[PDB]
Amino acid sequence: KVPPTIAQFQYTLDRNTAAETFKLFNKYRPETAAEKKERLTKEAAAVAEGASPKPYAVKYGLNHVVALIENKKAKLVLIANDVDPIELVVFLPALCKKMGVPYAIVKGKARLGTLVNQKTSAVAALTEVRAEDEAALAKLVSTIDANFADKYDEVKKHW
Amino acid sequence: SVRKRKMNRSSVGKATRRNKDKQRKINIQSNPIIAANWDYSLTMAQNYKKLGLRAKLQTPAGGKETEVVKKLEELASRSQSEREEEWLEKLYKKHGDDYKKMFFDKKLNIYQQSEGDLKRRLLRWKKRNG
Amino acid sequence: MNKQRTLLISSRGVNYRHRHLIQDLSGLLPHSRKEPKLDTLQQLNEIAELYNCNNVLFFEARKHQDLYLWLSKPPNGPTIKFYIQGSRPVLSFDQRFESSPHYQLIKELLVHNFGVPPNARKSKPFIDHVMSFSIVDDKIWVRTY
Amino acid sequence: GAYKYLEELQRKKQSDVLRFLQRVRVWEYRQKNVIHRAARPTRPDKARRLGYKAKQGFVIYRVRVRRGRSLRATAEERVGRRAANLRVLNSYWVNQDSTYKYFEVILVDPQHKAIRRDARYNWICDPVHKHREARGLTATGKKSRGINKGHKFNNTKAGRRKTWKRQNTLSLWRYRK
Amino acid sequence: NNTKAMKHALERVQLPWKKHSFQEHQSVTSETNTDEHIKDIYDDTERELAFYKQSLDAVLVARDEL
Amino acid sequence: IDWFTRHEEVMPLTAVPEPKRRFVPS
Amino acid sequence: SYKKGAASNRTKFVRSLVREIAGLSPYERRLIDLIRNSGEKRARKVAKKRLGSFTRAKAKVEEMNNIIAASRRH
Amino acid sequence: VKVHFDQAGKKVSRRNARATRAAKIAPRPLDLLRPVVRAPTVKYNRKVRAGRGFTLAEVKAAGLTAAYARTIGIAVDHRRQNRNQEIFDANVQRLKEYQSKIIVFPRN
RNA sequence: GUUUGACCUCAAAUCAGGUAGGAGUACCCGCUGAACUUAAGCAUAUCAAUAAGCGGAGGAAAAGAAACCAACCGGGAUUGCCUUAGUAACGGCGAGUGAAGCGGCAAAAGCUCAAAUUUGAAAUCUGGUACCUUCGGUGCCCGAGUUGUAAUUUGGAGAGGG
RNA sequence: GUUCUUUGUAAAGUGCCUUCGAAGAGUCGAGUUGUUUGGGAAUGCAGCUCUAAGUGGGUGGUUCCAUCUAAAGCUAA
RNA sequence: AUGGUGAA
Repeated sequence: KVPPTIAQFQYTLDRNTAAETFKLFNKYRPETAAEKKERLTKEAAAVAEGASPKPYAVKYGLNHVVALIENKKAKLVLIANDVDPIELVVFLPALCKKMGVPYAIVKGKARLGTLVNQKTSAVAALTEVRAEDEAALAKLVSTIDANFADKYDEVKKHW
Repeated sequence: SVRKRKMNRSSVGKATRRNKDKQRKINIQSNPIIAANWDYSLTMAQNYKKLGLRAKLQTPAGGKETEVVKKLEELASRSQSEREEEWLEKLYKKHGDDYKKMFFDKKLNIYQQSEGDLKRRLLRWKKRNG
Repeated sequence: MNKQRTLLISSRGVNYRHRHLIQDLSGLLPHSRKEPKLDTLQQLNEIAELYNCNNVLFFEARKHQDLYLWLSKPPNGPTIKFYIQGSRPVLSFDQRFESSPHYQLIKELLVHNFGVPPNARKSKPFIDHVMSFSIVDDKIWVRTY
Repeated sequence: GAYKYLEELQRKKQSDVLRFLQRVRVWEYRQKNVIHRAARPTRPDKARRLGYKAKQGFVIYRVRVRRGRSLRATAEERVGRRAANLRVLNSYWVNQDSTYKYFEVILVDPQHKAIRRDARYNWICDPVHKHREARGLTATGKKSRGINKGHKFNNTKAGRRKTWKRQNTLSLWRYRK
Repeated sequence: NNTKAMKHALERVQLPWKKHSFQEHQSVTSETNTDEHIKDIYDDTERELAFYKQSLDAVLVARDEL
Repeated sequence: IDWFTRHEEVMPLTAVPEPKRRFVPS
Repeated sequence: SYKKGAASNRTKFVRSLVREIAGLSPYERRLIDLIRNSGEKRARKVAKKRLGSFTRAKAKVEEMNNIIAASRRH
Repeated sequence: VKVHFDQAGKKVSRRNARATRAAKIAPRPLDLLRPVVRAPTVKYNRKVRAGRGFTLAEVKAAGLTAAYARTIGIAVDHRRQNRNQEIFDANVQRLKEYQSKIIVFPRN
């Protein structure tokens, strides 16, 4: 028997919505260690001989995400269900519901790791966005709130 | 003793160390003016009174300026980077001395520093240059 | 008519001599209520509100060698401080207890507090001992035989 | 960040959420060995506030001990014998059964070069810290030795054998007192 | 220490034992035993004997009423 | 019963100023 | 204690958030039912026996009163 | 049964220890500038003795900073408090006199 | 896609680099623990928070920067010595047991985490390899690491800016 | 002492003004069974049961006041 | 008594 705050997970986001979430999220990769290093050597070769705006990426640290929700800066928050200590993330759907930040439980922790240059991530969030994907993001917010939140209003109940 | 009996018996020898004279006559090491003016025949406290300098700052338990002037003798006797200087050249030639315009500027003053920061660095720039 | 309850309570810090006195008198009193611990004064009225106890004995503990016992009543009790250096009991008393209101009031307390109600929860029919109460050198002396 | 939420979540131990985690894990830890290595600490907030950094050289052994000398120190002593190259830093409670208690004792490799460098943890490399648990120099050992500050700890502050030898051996000066 | 509030305490606190039986009271008021007449107050000789008699003779007052 | 979270939050839980490091390029 | 321990809006938020998300412990699950049936008197008795001192049991039963009253109404 | 045969030996030990500390800490006076403190308990309150360390308050009123105070050889205590006014005055005068006496060498 | 690919976990090897055992043991730190003997026989007091046994260290160890002592015109990490003192206190008040704060002195030294975001860029480290001025430095590759490694902070506050 | 190199809008410190400002839980504590002591306010520890709080909590002094901040760690003489 | 060595 599962106490309602556990198994608020497993009632995860479905097939098509999850695919569309990654269609958005895979656009916003953090610049990998190799890519970042080569860019700075390009900067070294250029600026030593002879401007840029703030670049948007996903935010992916548990401490960073728990900061961003309640900041409030997070817009979408993805949460993996499979976590070795489950108690690490059990409060997080409740925190998002309380602060009114739209969240989604995604399926697979390594699935979050792929979009983020890590092995696993447990939580991923998209704070800010480029102007072109703004309408698409807000549409996905409504899509997730209709599919995830409104269908499973009774997820806080039932063992 | 068991082990000591062998060491006296063996043809290996003992690691003979004569280091009892050095435990008393310690050379001063940390000041050259003192290194010249320090009578080793005298003690620690007697050497301090001979110099002038205090050996103890508290009221001591029990009972009891040629050099100090030379210490007062030795008591009698930072730029900006290339990018920083060249960046300040860009600001000065653009605005002049309008620090309000200079910090509300976006293209040249990228890191949004205050009026006080920019003007201080310009004062240092105006010393090395015009 | 005489239906009362006793409530032996103690502050942080009680052993050997004082815990001999606490445990044996808790055994000797069939209507006694043995409680864990307390730390301070105003709370003691609400302790009586829980068990409907008609009496209270509070062992306060101060300067490392002494003793400070506090005796009081539930609703509007006038407390008296002390400084001392399971059958039905028989309660003996003194002439000099009745000499002043100072000792007459504490006599009344020692009758129904340290004695017994006849309708106690652990009340035994057979008798065993007496209770000696008397005054000498401005202080009380109690021995049980 | 999350460590405040975890800190407060670990307070309500018999509450529905944490109660369920206990009954699953108590079964799971019985399946495994008596002394075995967990890859990550189950209560990571507690691991941190007892001095664990999630870098190479830190090891979290999970240990099982019988119920009814102290059990925390026995837990540390058991892992000390098995993992002899490591140095015991601290231990903490994770889960318990009617018959057994579980502790997640945290260890440091003094031989690993990631610890021999950084000055925040290179103190453990010093040979004065070989088997800290076998001398009661851990948190629980210092607790059982009665070593604190106060009137309570007068007869056992700076070694209970040391104060005994001081009090029960005659001292005489050259010019007698 | 005033005796006004002491007498006010005798009003409210004190229960009337004379209206009830000795069964309900169970308290022998061993009167006329002043006990300031006891010899050797610091040696504890007559203090033992006079109190022991004060306790045992009190039983016989209650014995008829029992 | 999701009792406390039904009353949805308004200001963030802190009041910390946000530094100049989160504006001018890093 | 100049730095005694001020309210701190964040800490109050976290404590009350965890207070509901965790649920209720078995003694508290018994205790809240014991309030509604047997009154606040017997509730304080069981809480004093379960916990250490009475001073703990007061604030505990008071916290239960706040939880019950805020749950049913709002 | 311990006997202190080494009373003469350990005085020579302690003296040579001070001699080494003098040789290594050449111009400096072996010990730190300690405050002047009123002793506790009714019995000893008439006595005024050497305290442990000054305070942030006494150091701040003297005209120097806490971290800098330790580098110039002033013992600084942080748990001690300035309840008495006369002690506070005496220590401030002690520091100001000390600051007139000191000759802090340059780092070049 | 009835393929394939991420991870997590369990493996493996005469692979690469390491490390632990044993001796010594006066001192130190833990663990375990008698009896002859003392008050009258012996359950405590008493031999004894001993000896033996067991485990673990070092040039010392342990202790240590207060969840301290105090009741004062307050002291101010710890350790040791002198004294407090054979005092308080306990002990079929008896064999007797036996401190501590203060005071004088010896020596004096303080600090590091966990704690709210680097989020305009994991700023960190291991290892392999190539060179170099080799108790190491640098380039390159690899791995660890966001289930948090660096910088900044530890209440003496501190941080954000001006 | 003698030099060779010091850089980057780099690293701090100090005073004023302005806006914030989180500090350790199967732990504290409670009952009991043993051990520890000469320990009278079971001191200290362990075992077992239950197990907190944040204008908090621990310790002391005659109705308040004083005093520190546990449950993490390092450190010469 | 503690610890050990031997043993129809």
